[PDB]
Amino acid sequence: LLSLPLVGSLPFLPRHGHMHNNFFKLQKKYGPIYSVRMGTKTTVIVGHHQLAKEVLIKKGKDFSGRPQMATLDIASNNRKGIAFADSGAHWQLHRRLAMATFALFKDGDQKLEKIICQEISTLCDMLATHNGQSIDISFPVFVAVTNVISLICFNTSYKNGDPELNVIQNYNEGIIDNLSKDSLVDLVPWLKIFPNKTLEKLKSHVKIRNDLLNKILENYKEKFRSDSITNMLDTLMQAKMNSDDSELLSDNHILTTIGDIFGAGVETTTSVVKWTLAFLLHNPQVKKKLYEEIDQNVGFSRTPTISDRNRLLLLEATIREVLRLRPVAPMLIPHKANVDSSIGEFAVDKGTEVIINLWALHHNEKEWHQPDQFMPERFLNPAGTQLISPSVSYLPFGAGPRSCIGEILARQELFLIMAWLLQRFDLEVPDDGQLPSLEGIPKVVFLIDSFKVKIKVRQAWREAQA
Ligand code: HEM
Ligand SMILES: C[C@]12CCC(=O)C=C1CC[C@@H]1[C@@H]2CC[C@]2(C)C(c3cccnc3)=CC[C@@H]12
Repeated sequence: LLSLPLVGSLPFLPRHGHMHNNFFKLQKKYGPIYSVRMGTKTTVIVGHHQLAKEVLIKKGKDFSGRPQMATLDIASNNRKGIAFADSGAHWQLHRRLAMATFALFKDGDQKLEKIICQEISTLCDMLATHNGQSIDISFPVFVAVTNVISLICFNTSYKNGDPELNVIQNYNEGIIDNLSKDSLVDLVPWLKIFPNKTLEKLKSHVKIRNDLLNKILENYKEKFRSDSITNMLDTLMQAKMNSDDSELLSDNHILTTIGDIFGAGVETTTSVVKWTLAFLLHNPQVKKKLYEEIDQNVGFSRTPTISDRNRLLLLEATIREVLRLRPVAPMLIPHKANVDSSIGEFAVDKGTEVIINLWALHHNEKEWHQPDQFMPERFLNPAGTQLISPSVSYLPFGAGPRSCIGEILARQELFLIMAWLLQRFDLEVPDDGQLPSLEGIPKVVFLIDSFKVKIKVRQAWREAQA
């Protein structure tokens, strides 16, 4: 009896479980590096820190490309910007000038710590109004970080109640929802197989994004002066002015680079904040030790600062642990081989897609003690006095040419937001008793389901107000 002709084979079902965990579970059968082919495309998935550090860092330049996808073309205005732009002159110039802009907040009256705390102060005033009520804190945080990144990009902020904030939220959500059905890695290209309206819907939200930032740019060409460079749009048009490189710095190149910075600065930081609160609702013991730590190292005399990370070490460890258990990009952003090369002595051809399964690195049982569990302690020494790097299999912000350029801002935003909130607010399960689901929702970012938290002004903070 004969065996059937096989014209197709996939190791696991499409749309069943998170794909970063489906690739991870496949390592027990096929090892830490394997490939999948779909038509002409071959994709390599890497799930061990050694091979990952080879792709990102040792041969970083060889694998610094980004694959072309119809959906990412639209959000990037055909691969301009930074994150979805391929390797080459465009990407390298704008990333540098984007990273050069962050240097401008070293110290002064426009210090990054001072810009963060200015918006956090308004945030906590708005949250204090909800004393005794259960709310979704997504939007208040969204406003806070949106103003920070808009200050870094334009030296402008939005006043309370500005409708543009709700317009931005609407398109942010619309773009994320249509950029990918689940994570960016789609095994099967469903979008070109059946009639859908995903590209059309995505174009609609991106047009609103582009139109909104185009108007801002135009208005700013009258305000720009070469003698004053204080934000990222100043930095980039300074470059355009100076090259008089020119093709690289058109208005749509400048707009798209801002769009990447605007989008990343809001959606990542807002997301990690919600994740941390969700974990603290699930672990009151860890939550209480954070209250005890901050009362003993900062008290209520003053508000937190960036220097307090030297003594708020359980807080810094808690943030580290969320970025491990629930990485913002559990499979980073897809990489591509820019030239013929090798991974683990295995051949990888030019143009091949390469994906680092950061989820596999952060949940490897040989590199981590009980990787399923939430344990900020793992990042602290046994006496709780010094922070440690317990594992070399940890790259929350990537590494190499494609590493994250907003890491510094992110770690400051995350540390200061949770410090100010823990100082001032009790953060408890709502009256219904529902705890947030920690399963997550994989999109281009690893999001959490909306949830509510009962927020109360702490008594110890009040009593210090006399
Ligand atoms: C917890 C906060 C954040 C995390 C965990 C995070 C993590 C990452 C990771 C893992 C990557 C990709 C690495 C790779 O593709 O190989 C990335 C890319 C990037 N991140 Fe972040 N990020 C965060 C916040 C931010 C912020 C606030 C910005 C502000 C601009 C930012 C800007 C970027 C950009 C521009 C890229 C693309 C880099 C490139 O393609 O060259 N990120 N992020
Ligand atoms: C999709 C996105 C959000 C919605 C929006 O309205 C505008 C866009 C375009 C720019 C996108 C952004 C989301 C995050 C992106 C993908 C990314 C990233 C990913 C994970 C950690 N840090 C950074 C770099 C560029 C960013």
